[PDB]
Amino acid sequence: SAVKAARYGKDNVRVYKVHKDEKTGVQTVYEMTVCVLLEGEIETSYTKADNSVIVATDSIKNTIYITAKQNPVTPPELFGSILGTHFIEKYNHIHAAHVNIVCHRWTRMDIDGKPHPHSFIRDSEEKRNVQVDVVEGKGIDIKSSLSGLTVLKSTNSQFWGFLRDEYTTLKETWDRILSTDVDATWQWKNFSGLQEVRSHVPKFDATWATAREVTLKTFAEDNSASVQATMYKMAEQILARQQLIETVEYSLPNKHYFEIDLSWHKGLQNTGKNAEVFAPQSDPNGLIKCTVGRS
Amino acid sequence: SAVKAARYGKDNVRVYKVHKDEKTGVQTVYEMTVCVLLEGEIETSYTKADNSVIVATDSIKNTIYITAKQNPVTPPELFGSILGTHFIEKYNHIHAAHVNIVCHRWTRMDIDGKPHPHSFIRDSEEKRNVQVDVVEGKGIDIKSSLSGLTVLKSTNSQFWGFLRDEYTTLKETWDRILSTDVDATWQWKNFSGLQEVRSHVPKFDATWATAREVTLKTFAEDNSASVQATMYKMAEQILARQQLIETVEYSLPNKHYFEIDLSWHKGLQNTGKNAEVFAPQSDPNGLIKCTVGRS
Amino acid sequence: SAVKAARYGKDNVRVYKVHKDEKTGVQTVYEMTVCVLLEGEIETSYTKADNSVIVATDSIKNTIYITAKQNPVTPPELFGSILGTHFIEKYNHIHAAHVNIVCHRWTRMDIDGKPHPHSFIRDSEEKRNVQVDVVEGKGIDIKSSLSGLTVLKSTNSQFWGFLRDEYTTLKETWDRILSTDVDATWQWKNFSGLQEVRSHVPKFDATWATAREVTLKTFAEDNSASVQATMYKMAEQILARQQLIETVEYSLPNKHYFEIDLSWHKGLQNTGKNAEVFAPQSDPNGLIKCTVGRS
Amino acid sequence: SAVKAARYGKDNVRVYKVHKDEKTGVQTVYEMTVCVLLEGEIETSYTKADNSVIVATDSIKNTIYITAKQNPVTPPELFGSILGTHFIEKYNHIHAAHVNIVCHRWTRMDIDGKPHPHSFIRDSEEKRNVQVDVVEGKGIDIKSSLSGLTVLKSTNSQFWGFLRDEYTTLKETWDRILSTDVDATWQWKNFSGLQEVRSHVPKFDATWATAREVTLKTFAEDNSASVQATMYKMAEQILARQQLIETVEYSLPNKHYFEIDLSWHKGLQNTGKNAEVFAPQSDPNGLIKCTVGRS
Ligand code: NA
Ligand code: NA
Ligand code: NA
Ligand code: NA
Repeated sequence: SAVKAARYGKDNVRVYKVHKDEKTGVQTVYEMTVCVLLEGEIETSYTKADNSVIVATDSIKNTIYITAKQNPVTPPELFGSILGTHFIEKYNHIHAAHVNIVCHRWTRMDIDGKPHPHSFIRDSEEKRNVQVDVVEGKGIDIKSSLSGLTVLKSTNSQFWGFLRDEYTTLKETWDRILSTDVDATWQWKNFSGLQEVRSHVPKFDATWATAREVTLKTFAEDNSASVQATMYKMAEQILARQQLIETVEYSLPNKHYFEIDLSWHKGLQNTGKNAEVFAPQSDPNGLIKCTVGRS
Repeated sequence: SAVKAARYGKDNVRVYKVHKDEKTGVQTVYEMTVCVLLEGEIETSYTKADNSVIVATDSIKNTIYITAKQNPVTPPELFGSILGTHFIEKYNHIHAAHVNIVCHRWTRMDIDGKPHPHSFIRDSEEKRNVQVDVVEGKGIDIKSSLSGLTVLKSTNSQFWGFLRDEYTTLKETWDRILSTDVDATWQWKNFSGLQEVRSHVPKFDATWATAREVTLKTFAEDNSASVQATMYKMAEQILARQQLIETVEYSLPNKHYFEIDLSWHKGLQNTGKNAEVFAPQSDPNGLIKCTVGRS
Repeated sequence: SAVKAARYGKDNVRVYKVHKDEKTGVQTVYEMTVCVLLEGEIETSYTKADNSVIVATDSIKNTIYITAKQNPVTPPELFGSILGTHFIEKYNHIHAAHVNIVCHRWTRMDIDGKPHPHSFIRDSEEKRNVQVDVVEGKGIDIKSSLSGLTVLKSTNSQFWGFLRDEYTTLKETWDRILSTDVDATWQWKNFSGLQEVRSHVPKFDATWATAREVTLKTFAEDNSASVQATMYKMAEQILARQQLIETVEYSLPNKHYFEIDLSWHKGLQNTGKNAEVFAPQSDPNGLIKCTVGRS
Repeated sequence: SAVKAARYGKDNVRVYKVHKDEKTGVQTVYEMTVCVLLEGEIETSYTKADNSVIVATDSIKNTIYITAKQNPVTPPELFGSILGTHFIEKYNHIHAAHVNIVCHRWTRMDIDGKPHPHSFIRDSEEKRNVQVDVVEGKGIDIKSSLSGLTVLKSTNSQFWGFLRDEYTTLKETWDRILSTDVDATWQWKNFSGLQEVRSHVPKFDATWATAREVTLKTFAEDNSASVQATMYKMAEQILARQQLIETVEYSLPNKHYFEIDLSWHKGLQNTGKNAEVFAPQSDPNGLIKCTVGRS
C-alpha cells in the first residue's frame, strides 16, 4: 500500500474576537468556527509511526488563536489567507494549508432607535464562509460563500412545460410557493500569495454584499419559471459586478409547500385560487445546482 | 393496574397560511408547528382495546388544517384557544385539549428600500410560542413565550461576591462577556372560555412586543451583577406593563466565553484588560431560572 | 414583584469515568451528561444583587467531577442521590438539588468472539436516564428512564374501530407498520435519604433491565390494537415486576410509514396485501402518552 | 455568462421496503434515504427558461419508488446502479446520474433468545452508504462507505514524538483515551455498466463486512502511535482483502477526553496513572484523513 493523499489538522475551533475603541467606547465582536488541515511531507506519520513530521493539531489550534490575536479576523478571506500562509512558510515540509471559516452573525442591537456600543443579536443562522487553500508554489485559492439564507415567496413562482412521460404525476402550475435555503459561492481568481490578497481586501466585503443583495432582489422580483432559471440570473449578475470572480455556484433546495384539498369537508375550497392553508414538507426536496462562469 | 393520566394526539403538524389582499396585492404569510393532545374518557382505549373513544390523531391533524382555513391563525393565543375549544365542545367525552404552537419567522423583505408584497426572509430561528390548555369547566390557561433569542454583550457583565469554599476555583471578575439564548414565558390570568380570550386579542401581540423589547433593553443596559439579577429586572418590568399576566418565567443559559492565556507564546498579553481573543465554550453552561409573580 | 420559584446550576456537564482492574487488565468505562440545579434561600441573588448566596455554577461543575472521583457513578440513581445529598448537606441554605443524568452507551467490543478488555462501541443513541430530586426534609424522589429506543415492526399492528365523523379520512386497517422511539419512565417510591437509596442499589440496574426487556418483548409479540393498548400492557408488566415502583409513564410517537399507490404506473400493485415499498414520514407524527399506577 | 456545470434532482427521499416470506413468515425490512441528481443537456433550463429538458424532480422521486418496487434494494451498490442506469438509458439527453444512498439499520430483534420474524431495532445511527455515479460512456463509479461508527478505547493509545516549537503546549503522552466516529470509504474499480456490477454482487456485502471487521479489530488491538498510523493499518488490510477496491479513504475525528487536575481539592490525584474522571470535549477536535492506494 501507499498513501495517495493525506491531510490532517484541527476542526471546530471556535473563536471570538473583540475590538474596543478606547475613544468612543464602541466595541465590535466577531465569532467564527475554524478548521485548518495541512498537507505536506507527512506520509511517514501514517506508514512508519514517524510523529516527527506532525505539527500537532493542538499546536494548530494554538496557532489559530495566536494568529487571531496578532491580525485582523475580518474579512475572513484575509484572515484565512494569513493563517494558511503561516503554516506553509513556518514549516518547510508543509506544502498546503486548507482553511475553512464559518462566520457567525453578531449584529449590533438598536436600543430605543440608537446603536448600542457593546450589545449584539444573532439575527439568524445565516453564515458567511470562506474556503482558503494556500498551496506552496500555487498561490491562494479562495471560495467565498453565504449559506443558511432561508427565504420564501408566496406567489410569482411557476413550474410548467417540464417533460411528461409514464413516470410523471406532477401537475403543471402557474402559481406556487417557492422557498429555499440559499448556498451561494463565488470563486476568486487565483491569488499569487498574501500580498495579492491584501491588495484586494475591500473587495471581499463588497462582493459578499453584492451577492447577498443580488440573491434577495432576484428572488423577490423574478417571476420564476423554475429554480434553474432564477438562480442562473443571480449568478450572471454577480459575475457582471465583480470581474475578479471566475465562477458563481448555487445550491438551492426546493422546500415544498403542498396544497391541501379539504373539499371532502363541507366542500371547503382550499386549492388553486382558493389555496390558503398549506402543508410544508420536511422531505423530500428538490435540489438544484449550477456553476456559472464567463463565456 | 390503572390509568392515572393519559393524553394523545398529533405532534409536529407543520402549517402555512397565506393572506392575500386583492386590493393592494400584499400577501402576508404565517408558518407554525402545532401539537394537539387530548384528554378525556379515553382510558378504555388503553385498558380494553376500545378504539371507539379515540378521535384519530389523523383526524386531529385534519382538524388543525380545517381550523386554520376557517379562522385567523394570528395571534397564536387566539388560534390555539379556538382549536382547543373545538375539541372539548365537539366531543362530549373529551375534557381537555392541550395545544402547543411554535411560530416560525417570515419577515417581509425590503428590496431597494421598499417592502416587498410577497417575499419573506427567516430572520432567525427565534420562535414565538404558545401553550394553550383548554379544560372543560376550568376555562383556558395560556402561557406565551419567546425562545431562541440569542444575544451577546462584550462588557458590562460582572460576577463577584459569590460563595467561596473548598469547591471553588472560579476567579471573581468585574468585566466579562455575557451571552445567552433567551427563553421567556408570560402566564396569563385564567380565561373563562373563548369569549374572554377574544376580548383580549390585541393584548397578545402587544405583550409579546413588550416582553421582547424589555428583554433586549434590559440585557443591553444592565451592568449585570449576575444573570439572576438581570433576568429578575426583566420579569419585574413585564409584570408592571401588563396586569393580565400573573407570572413571568425566564430560563437563561450562561454560554461561557473563556479567556485564553497566550503569555507562554512570546509573552503575548490576552487576559484581563488585554483580553481580545476568547474561546466560546459549547458545554458545560450555567442554567439560571426563575418565576416572578406579584407581591 | 417577588420570586415565586428559582433554581440555578450547571447543565451539559460531560463526564467520563474509567475503572481499571489491576488484576485482570479489564477496564470499564462510563460516560454521562449531568445537570445539577439548586434551590434554596437564594432569592436575594435575584432581587438585591446578593451573590453571597450563590454557590457558583462553576463550583457545581467542580463538585460533579469531585463526586465522580470519590464515588461510584453507577447505577446513576445512586450517583445522582449522592450528588444531590451533598449539596443540601454541605450548604445550610440550599434546600433542594435537582440532578438529571443522561448515560451514554459504551458497550464492550467483541473481537474475534471474545470480549476486549478496553475497547467499546456506541451501540446506539439509546439513553438510560435519571431525574433525582433531593429535597431537604422530603427525602429523595427518583424517576428512572430509557429513551431513544427506536423500533419497528412490519406487521401485527392494526388500527380500526376508531371514532368516525366529518373530520375523519383515515381508512381502517388490519395490517400496518408500527415504529416508535420509546421513552419509558418508572417513578420510585419516595426514599427517605441516601441510606434508603443505598439499601436498594441492585434494584436499579435490574429494573432498567426489566423495563427494557418488557418493552421489547411486548412490542414484538403484541398484535397491537393501538399504541395505547400496547403501551399499557408494557406498563402493567413493569409494575407487576417491581413493587418499589409507584408509576410507569410511556411517551411514544407513532412514526408513520405511508403506503404508496403506484397503480398509475403500468398498473403496479403496491397497496394492501401487495404493499412492499413505503414512504416513511418525518412529520407529523402521532404522540401517545399514559401514566399507569396501582389500582 | 455560461453554465459550466449543472446537476439537479430529488434529495432526502425516504424509502422503506419489506420482503415477506410466505413460507416461513419471516419478514425483512430495508430503509434508506436516497438522493438522485442528473446531468445532461439541460443548460437551457437555466439560461432560457426551457423546462422541456427537465425530468421533474417529482418524477425522479416517483422513479425511485418504482425502481424499489421492481428491483432488489440490497446491496445498495446494486440498487444505486440500477437506478442511475435507468435515467441515462431512459432519457437520451441525460448523460449522468449521481445516486447517493444512506442505509439505516434495522436489526432483527432477539426475543427470549430467538430471532423475531417481523420486529427490528435501530442498533445505532451507524450508516452504510453508497455514492454511485453512472456516466454515459464512462461506466459506473462506486464509492461504498460506513459512517457514524462511534468507538472508544480507554488505553493503548499514545502520542509522543511530534514536532515541538514555540507554538506547542501539548504534553507528550504514553497512555491516553482514543475515541472517534469512523467514516471509511472503499472506491471500486470502474465498472463498465450494470452487467459488470451484477457480476460482483456478493462482493459488496462481503467487503462492507470486511471493512467493518478490520476497522474494529485494528482499533481494538493496535497500541496506537497516532490516529494517522492506526488508520493506515486499517486501509492496508482492506486493500489486501479485496482486489477490486482501488483506494480506501478514512476520515477520523480525534474526540478529546481531557484529564482533570483535582489536586487543588484536598490533594486529590486524578492525573497520569491516577486519572479516572475525564472531561469529554465537544470541540475542537482533531481531524485526520488519508486516501491509501496500491503501491
Ligand atoms: Na512549507
Ligand atoms: Na367535551
Ligand atoms: Na441545606
Ligand atoms: Na442518456
